[PDB]
Amino acid sequence: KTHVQLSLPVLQVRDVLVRGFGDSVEEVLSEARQHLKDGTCGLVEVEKGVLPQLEQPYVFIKRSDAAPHGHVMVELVAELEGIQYGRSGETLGVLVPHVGEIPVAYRKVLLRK
Repeated sequence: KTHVQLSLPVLQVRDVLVRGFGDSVEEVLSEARQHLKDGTCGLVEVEKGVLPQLEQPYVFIKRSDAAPHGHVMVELVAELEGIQYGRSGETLGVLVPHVGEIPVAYRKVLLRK
Protein backbone atom coordinates (compact mmCIF):
# COMPACT_ATOMS: atom_id res chain seq x y z
CA LYS A 1 0.00 0.00 0.00
CA THR A 2 1.22 3.59 -0.74
CA HIS A 3 0.00 4.71 2.74
CA VAL A 4 -0.18 2.96 6.14
CA GLN A 5 -2.34 3.96 9.13
CA LEU A 6 -0.12 4.26 12.23
CA SER A 7 -0.73 5.48 15.81
CA LEU A 8 2.57 7.02 17.03
CA PRO A 9 3.32 7.35 20.76
CA VAL A 10 4.07 11.01 21.64
CA LEU A 11 7.11 11.17 23.96
CA GLN A 12 8.39 13.94 26.28
CA VAL A 13 11.85 15.03 25.00
CA ARG A 14 13.46 14.49 28.43
CA ASP A 15 12.28 10.84 28.53
CA VAL A 16 13.80 9.89 25.15
CA LEU A 17 16.63 7.39 25.57
CA VAL A 18 17.81 7.16 21.92
CA ARG A 19 17.77 10.72 20.61
CA GLY A 20 18.04 10.09 16.85
CA PHE A 21 18.21 7.46 14.12
CA GLY A 22 21.86 7.71 12.94
CA ASP A 23 24.60 9.81 11.45
CA SER A 24 23.59 10.73 7.84
CA VAL A 25 20.44 12.04 6.15
CA GLU A 26 20.07 8.77 4.17
CA GLU A 27 20.59 6.60 7.33
CA VAL A 28 18.07 8.50 9.48
CA LEU A 29 15.35 8.35 6.76
CA SER A 30 16.06 4.61 6.26
CA GLU A 31 16.00 3.81 10.03
CA ALA A 32 12.89 6.01 10.62
CA ARG A 33 11.00 4.10 7.88
CA GLN A 34 12.15 0.75 9.33
CA HIS A 35 11.06 1.74 12.91
CA LEU A 36 7.69 3.01 11.56
CA LYS A 37 7.11 -0.40 9.83
CA ASP A 38 8.20 -2.33 13.05
CA GLY A 39 6.04 -0.19 15.44
CA THR A 40 9.15 1.06 17.30
CA CYS A 41 8.97 4.80 16.36
CA GLY A 42 8.01 7.64 18.70
CA LEU A 43 7.10 11.29 18.01
CA VAL A 44 8.27 14.40 19.93
CA GLU A 45 6.26 17.60 19.47
CA VAL A 46 8.62 20.46 18.45
CA GLU A 47 8.62 23.46 20.85
CA LYS A 48 11.32 25.92 22.02
CA GLY A 49 14.30 23.94 23.40
CA VAL A 50 13.32 20.54 21.95
CA LEU A 51 15.60 20.16 18.84
CA PRO A 52 18.83 21.12 20.72
CA GLN A 53 18.11 18.18 23.11
CA LEU A 54 17.93 15.70 20.15
CA GLU A 55 20.61 14.48 17.74
CA GLN A 56 21.00 15.61 14.10
CA PRO A 57 20.28 14.67 11.45
CA TYR A 58 16.59 15.11 12.45
CA VAL A 59 13.63 13.27 10.84
CA PHE A 60 10.34 15.24 10.79
CA ILE A 61 6.83 14.10 9.91
CA LYS A 62 5.22 16.90 7.87
CA ARG A 63 1.58 17.24 6.68
CA SER A 64 1.43 16.16 2.97
CA ASP A 65 -2.21 17.28 2.32
CA ALA A 66 -5.50 18.51 4.02
CA ALA A 67 -7.31 13.54 6.97
CA PRO A 68 -8.86 10.10 6.24
CA HIS A 69 -10.33 8.15 9.26
CA GLY A 70 -8.79 10.80 11.66
CA HIS A 71 -5.26 10.01 10.28
CA VAL A 72 -3.36 13.10 9.00
CA MET A 73 -1.44 12.26 5.79
CA VAL A 74 2.28 12.80 6.45
CA GLU A 75 5.66 12.34 4.81
CA LEU A 76 9.26 12.23 6.10
CA VAL A 77 11.70 15.18 5.72
CA ALA A 78 15.30 15.02 7.16
CA GLU A 79 17.27 18.06 8.33
CA LEU A 80 21.08 18.46 8.78
CA GLU A 81 22.90 21.78 9.54
CA GLY A 82 19.82 23.78 8.54
CA ILE A 83 19.23 22.05 5.15
CA GLN A 84 16.09 19.90 4.54
CA TYR A 85 15.90 16.85 2.23
CA GLY A 86 12.31 16.78 1.12
CA ARG A 87 9.66 19.45 0.71
CA SER A 88 6.33 19.20 2.62
CA GLY A 89 3.83 21.01 4.91
CA GLU A 90 3.62 21.80 8.64
CA THR A 91 5.76 19.74 11.11
CA LEU A 92 3.69 17.34 13.31
CA GLY A 93 6.87 16.46 15.23
CA VAL A 94 10.33 14.91 15.17
CA LEU A 95 10.65 11.12 15.04
CA VAL A 96 12.85 9.13 17.43
CA PRO A 97 13.30 5.44 18.27
CA HIS A 98 10.81 4.17 20.83
CA VAL A 99 12.39 1.80 23.39
CA GLY A 100 9.51 1.61 25.93
CA GLU A 101 9.18 5.24 27.13
CA ILE A 102 5.64 5.98 28.42
CA PRO A 103 3.80 8.31 26.00
CA VAL A 104 1.63 11.33 26.88
CA ALA A 105 -0.64 10.86 23.82
CA TYR A 106 -0.95 9.13 20.42
CA ARG A 107 -0.84 10.86 17.00
CA LYS A 108 -2.82 9.01 14.26
CA VAL A 109 -1.09 9.46 10.87
CA LEU A 110 -1.40 8.06 7.34
CA LEU A 111 2.27 7.63 6.40
CA ARG A 112 3.21 7.98 2.72
CA LYS A 113 5.34 4.76 2.41
